[PDB]
Amino acid sequence: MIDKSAFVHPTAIVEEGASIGANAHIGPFCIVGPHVEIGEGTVLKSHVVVNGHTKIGRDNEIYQFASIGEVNQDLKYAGEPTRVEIGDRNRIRESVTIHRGTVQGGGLTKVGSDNLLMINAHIAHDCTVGNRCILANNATLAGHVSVDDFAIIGGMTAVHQFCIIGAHVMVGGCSGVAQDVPPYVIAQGNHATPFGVNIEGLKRRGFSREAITAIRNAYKLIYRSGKTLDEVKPEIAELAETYPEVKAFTDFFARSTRGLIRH
Amino acid sequence: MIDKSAFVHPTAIVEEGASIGANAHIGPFCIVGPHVEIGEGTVLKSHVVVNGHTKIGRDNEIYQFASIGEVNQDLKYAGEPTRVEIGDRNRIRESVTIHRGTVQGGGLTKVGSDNLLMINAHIAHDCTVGNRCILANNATLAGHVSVDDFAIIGGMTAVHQFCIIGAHVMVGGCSGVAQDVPPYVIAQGNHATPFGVNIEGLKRRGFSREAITAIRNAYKLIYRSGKTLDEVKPEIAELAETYPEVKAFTDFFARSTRGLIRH
Amino acid sequence: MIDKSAFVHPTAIVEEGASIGANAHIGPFCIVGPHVEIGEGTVLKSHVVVNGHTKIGRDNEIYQFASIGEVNQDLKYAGEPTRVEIGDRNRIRESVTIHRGTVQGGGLTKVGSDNLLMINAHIAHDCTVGNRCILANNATLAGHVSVDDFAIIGGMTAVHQFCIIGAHVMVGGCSGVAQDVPPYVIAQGNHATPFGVNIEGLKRRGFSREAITAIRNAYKLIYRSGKTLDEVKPEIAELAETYPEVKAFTDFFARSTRGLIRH
Ligand SMILES: CCCCCCCCCCC[C@@H](O)CC(=O)O[C@H]1[C@H](O)[C@@H](CO)O[C@H](OP(=O)(O)OP(=O)(O)OC[C@H]2O[C@@H](n3ccc(=O)[nH]c3=O)[C@H](O)[C@@H]2O)[C@@H]1NC(C)=O
Ligand SMILES: CCCCCCCCCCC[C@@H](O)CC(=O)O[C@H]1[C@H](O)[C@@H](CO)O[C@H](OP(=O)(O)OP(=O)(O)OC[C@H]2O[C@@H](n3ccc(=O)[nH]c3=O)[C@H](O)[C@@H]2O)[C@@H]1NC(C)=O
Ligand SMILES: CCCCCCCCCCC[C@@H](O)CC(=O)O[C@H]1[C@H](O)[C@@H](CO)O[C@H](OP(=O)(O)OP(=O)(O)OC[C@H]2O[C@@H](n3ccc(=O)[nH]c3=O)[C@H](O)[C@@H]2O)[C@@H]1NC(C)=O
Ligand SMILES: COc1cccc(Cl)c1C[C@@H]1COCCN1C(=O)c1cc(-c2cc(C)c(N)cn2)n[nH]1
Ligand SMILES: COc1cccc(Cl)c1C[C@@H]1COCCN1C(=O)c1cc(-c2cc(C)c(N)cn2)n[nH]1
Ligand SMILES: COc1cccc(Cl)c1C[C@@H]1COCCN1C(=O)c1cc(-c2cc(C)c(N)cn2)n[nH]1
Repeated sequence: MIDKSAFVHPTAIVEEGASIGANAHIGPFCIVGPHVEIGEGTVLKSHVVVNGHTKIGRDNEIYQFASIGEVNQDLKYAGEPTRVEIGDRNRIRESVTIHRGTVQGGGLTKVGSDNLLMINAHIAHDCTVGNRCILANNATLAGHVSVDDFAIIGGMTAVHQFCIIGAHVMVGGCSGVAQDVPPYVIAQGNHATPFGVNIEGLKRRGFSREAITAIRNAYKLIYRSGKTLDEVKPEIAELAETYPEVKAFTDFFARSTRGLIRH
Repeated sequence: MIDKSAFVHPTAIVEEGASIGANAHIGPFCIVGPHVEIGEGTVLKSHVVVNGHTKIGRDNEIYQFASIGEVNQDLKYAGEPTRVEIGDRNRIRESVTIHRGTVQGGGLTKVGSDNLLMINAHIAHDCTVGNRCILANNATLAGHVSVDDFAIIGGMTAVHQFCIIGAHVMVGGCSGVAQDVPPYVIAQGNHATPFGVNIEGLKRRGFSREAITAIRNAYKLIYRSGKTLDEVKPEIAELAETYPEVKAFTDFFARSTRGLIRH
Repeated sequence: MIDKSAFVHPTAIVEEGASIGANAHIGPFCIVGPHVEIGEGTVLKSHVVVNGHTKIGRDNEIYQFASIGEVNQDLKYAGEPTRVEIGDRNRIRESVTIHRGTVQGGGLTKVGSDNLLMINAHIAHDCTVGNRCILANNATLAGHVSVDDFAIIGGMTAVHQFCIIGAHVMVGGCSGVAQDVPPYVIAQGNHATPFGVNIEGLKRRGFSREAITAIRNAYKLIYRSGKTLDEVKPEIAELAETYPEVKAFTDFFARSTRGLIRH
């Protein structure tokens, strides 16, 4: 059902079954499939394709030539009715592609809220993007990639399948990420390696001087002490008993499946 | 002529002269020029531009914002009526560009069958793509590039003009290819260098243990023996007298014009 | 006002207020905003979006899925009425994006004349592109970048914010430019470093043997003499008293704010 306060341009094609919220705006030459939900205040500028089982939240801005909900590029996918979920207040720029999940991968591609996805960013099947993230121009996620809250990924950078980009990470431009990046780390290169703690991001986001120091000490345990990860995990858990921000490392280790980026 | 069983969306523009086969589907806001042939069962999802002297085979799927047959980017091109040929059962994803040939280059851009061309892949004027190939997101071919059967090219990778990507090659992501890549080789880096034989691809595609060993021995002749290519060519031809798969090297050497990628 | 000799396709949307010059051509499914000026002979092929306060000159060719004048990607931008200016005889290929300026950056994104902007090139807010430039596929400028006359930027290359690409520069493909590139230099790598003088470009563009030698001597002063830039600046000014082409270095030094690319 199309809310009476929504605008649908006469040249747009909204298929019966689509749900369009109050004060949404569907611009010229858009296509919206029958299983799409578009939340209140969301704008599709023009020439946008949204299809599949796809739920989009409120106050998003989706620009021309973006493709949301489309068939993914996994050769294992065979047309099953998988899903895309997108949250609120995202800016989804020209030519961005966000593909539906695969049965094998859990069936869901998810994007949170307040993200900036720049021109031609790619979010593959079964990815999970959190909140307040930035993907710069042409940043490309392979299938099953996680991008955690506040992480930023620079222009022209690609991330290999299943990798985790931890919270508050900064991945430089022109990089290739082949393994998991722990929270709070700067990564860059091809393949990307660690380059210290994203101190400036943490400072701007309200982290205390004590928390940043504890995070830097956790980084040194991982990358400078010379100990194995298994030896380091209890020491990081010990540090998190005083500095709760360090618990992000613990939670990340439990999810990591590709090993950490290394020098 | 438009076959009576083809579907042409009321908002699509199919110019008189275009040939549309049985059970083809031209989606909304597509444009199909007067010299285009579209084979049986081929689907243009929406917002596709196909123009020029362009013949497309059967059962292809061409996604939104793709541009097929368009004027190429060679400054030497001046509007001559050159051609594009595309075979069967290709999946041509969002924003892919396939440009027409140049008179100087032979007049033809050719793509075979069963290929996967991912988001924003680029096939320049006078390229030749074989069968069962994959170009990952943003993979970019300069003019006159050959991509032989079963070769795969990773995300964000670019190939310099006139290079040959041999059969069953794997080119890693985030690479720049500046010379010719012999069949069966793994290449990666900027500039790309050889990294052994694509053993896993050959195994999955039915190559025998004996054939793979012979191919690996041919690789060692080229890259490990320390002999010159001219010295190695007869030894590889000798090996191909027993192992016919090795003949692919011989055929590749006759076409190569930029020298081989090297350590 | 739309000139009586301009063609506007029935499916295009040209908003009242737009100015369309003689013998211009607005193709199907284009959108042209009320503050756009399109000069005589300019062609929008199809599926082009032009909006914002945007002035486009004569005899340009703008291809499908390009976005010209759009809101930029700077988080500091808040909708102010900034501008785009584009000159004459540019070829602006599929999926190119040219974004409007920011108040903080001077309010203007500017492109000159006779440029080739290949598929998915990006010109960010407040950039300045001169005349006779080439941006190859996926070449990406961050905000505030200058690309001076005759410079060429290879495929997949990105330029960090505020950098200057000097006149007659050649930046290789697959590169990342993080600092300023003096006129006449070849740059490549990640990060890009200098690789001599773009002698072949200068030769083709009519530079004398004496001018090229003087330019090469200026390059050696900067990169081989071992002197500091401040020591070298007067020696280059001294050389320009005889060879006026060397004055380009002087003018570039006065604009440079990020230091020069270095070995
Ligand atoms: C420096 C890092 C650069 C990273 C660059 C990343 C660019 C990503 C672009 C976006 C892609 C995304 O939209 C889709 C995606 O990631 O899908 C894949 C899916 O996430 C995965 C897991 O579920 O499965 C698939 O990838 P795999 O590599 O695991 O697939 P595969 O085993 O079928 O191999 C794919 C092809 O490579 C061939 N191959 C594989 C291994 C090898 O050693 N040699 C070889 O030739 C193989 O024959 C086949 O043709 C999926 N692919 C395909 C083509 O099906
Ligand atoms: C690590 C590897 C990275 C690879 C990146 C590849 C990215 C490819 C993107 C797709 C491009 C494809 O669609 C079109 C294409 O490849 O066309 C060219 C055509 O395949 C070729 C042969 O037929 O001829 C042309 O390339 P060339 O390099 O041979 O052309 P040219 O000699 O005219 O030089 C082009 C520009 O570079 C300048 N130049 C050249 C050499 C030099 O040393 N310095 C210099 O400035 C020269 O002045 C001119 O402005 C063609 N170009 C142009 C712009 O006309
Ligand atoms: C090897 C080189 C690779 C180069 C790759 C270039 C790819 C360019 C793609 C085109 C982008 C272009 O269209 C827009 C652009 O360049 O805008 C920016 C604008 O030119 C700039 C100046 O005016 O200002 C902004 O860039 P800055 O980096 O200066 O912005 P910022 O300080 O707000 O930081 C942006 C994000 O990075 C985070 N950050 C910053 C620094 C740091 O150390 N850690 C960190 O996490 C910070 O929290 C924030 O979320 C602007 N960005 C944003 C996102 O607002
Ligand atoms: C550092 O800034 C980053 C880093 C990661 C993500 C994001 Cl979003 C940004 C914001 C910037 C500016 O806003 C547009 C997007 N940006 C970029 O993609 C980006 C990357 C680089 C860069 C520079 C250097 C010297 C190195 N070694 C690596 N990368 N320069 N610009
Ligand atoms: C290896 O997988 C390849 C290689 C070539 C072509 C293709 Cl099609 C693929 C399939 C994958 C997954 O399906 C989407 C497309 N893919 C990619 O582009 C790709 C490249 C890389 C990669 C990883 C490493 C560690 C290195 N050193 C280089 N490249 N990871 N993913
Ligand atoms: C050298 O040619 C350049 C360089 C800069 C800009 C432009 Cl426009 C061109 C024209 C070419 C051909 O016309 C399409 C665009 N081209 C490219 O982007 C491009 C870059 C490279 C390349 C090759 C090598 C060996 C290295 N080390 C770096 N880059 N090969 N092709």
